[PDB]
Amino acid sequence: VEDWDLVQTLGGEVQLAVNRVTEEAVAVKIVDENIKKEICINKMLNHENVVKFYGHRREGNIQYLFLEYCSGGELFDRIEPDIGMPEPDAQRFFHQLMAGVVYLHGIGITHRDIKPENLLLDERDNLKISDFGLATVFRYNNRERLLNKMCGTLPYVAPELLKRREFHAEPVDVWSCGIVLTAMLAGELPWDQPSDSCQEYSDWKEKKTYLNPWKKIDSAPLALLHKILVENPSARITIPDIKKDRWYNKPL
Ligand SMILES: c1ccc2c(-c3cnc4cnc(-c5cn[nH]c5)cn34)c[nH]c2c1
Repeated sequence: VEDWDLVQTLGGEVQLAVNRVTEEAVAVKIVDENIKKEICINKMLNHENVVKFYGHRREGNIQYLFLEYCSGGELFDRIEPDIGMPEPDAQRFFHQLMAGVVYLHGIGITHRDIKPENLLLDERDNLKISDFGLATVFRYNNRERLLNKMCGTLPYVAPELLKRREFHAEPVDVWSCGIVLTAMLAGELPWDQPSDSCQEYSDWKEKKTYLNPWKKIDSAPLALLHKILVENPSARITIPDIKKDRWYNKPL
């Protein structure tokens, strides 16, 4: 209830804010129904690996979202093109990515748009999941509801979403996570989209892993990926299973 400076715009606009009395820094979203849902979902969320939502003020027609500030920037910038990043660094971001994702699912919320751009790093380099503008509720009162709407980024998106009227929410999220894993370890994205028309996707389906980006990826990491980027969302590895994966538990 005290003045905030509005020092700079981080990323509708997002501008970093610092308190005059305390000097605490906050990320404030400036928005000039989707907004209402975003706030509604944020109220729900409390986790170390999910961005913290402080509050909202309705001013004029402008909506204010008070969110945790990540000095780290986005994970997107920690990947060198065509190289990615050290395997130890990737595993840790992935462990954190899984933690944030697991929490949302128990909570019954799916992000629906997981990408490096949406994964933020704090001062300690800890991963945070950012932006619930596309997020939705997939479990209420212990009953699941199938999703039929299409949203996300095409490279990150699951194959089922493209070819099916209705799909499970959780499996779509795991696929996006796997793709993020691929980028961290390869520095490049496998296909423009997960389609038979796309040549790169077909090769992966054919198992031609002697080609980029698979060639860059180590065999242990790759084995996990084979399990994650499985076209049948029903046969796709689950998060509990990811934890049991050998690479996932490999000391690096
Ligand atoms: C450098 C440093 C911080 C950020 C951010 C940033 C830092 N903290 C937040 C919090 N929320 C957002 C955000 C929320 N919705 N859309 C973006 C972006 N942040 C985005 N891009 C950056 C580049």
